[PDB]
Amino acid sequence: ETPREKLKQHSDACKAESGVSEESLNKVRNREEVDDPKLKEHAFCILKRAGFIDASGEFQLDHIKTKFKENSEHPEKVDDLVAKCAVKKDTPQHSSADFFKCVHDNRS
Repeated sequence: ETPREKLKQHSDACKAESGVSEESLNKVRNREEVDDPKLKEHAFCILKRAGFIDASGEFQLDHIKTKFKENSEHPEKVDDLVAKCAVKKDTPQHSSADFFKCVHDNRS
């Protein structure tokens, strides 16, 4: 009668292709360079569940800005970072990674 992580939960099929296994994501912490597919792929799986972008490819900064605002201790650059980092690309899963990347290595 123990709750198994498998079966339930989401991203069940996101682990198939997006099998980054938190490998490439780790390298993101370091300001060097990263270009992994599973990274951008997996991220898109979270963007949808997060309630940011819709399955029909549609950015929603009105919700992103709010989320990035609360719990941050530095509300002021998010607004610009959102619109600036929310570059509408040819695909949603693409721009998705940009949202979970641009607002991290904003030093250089």
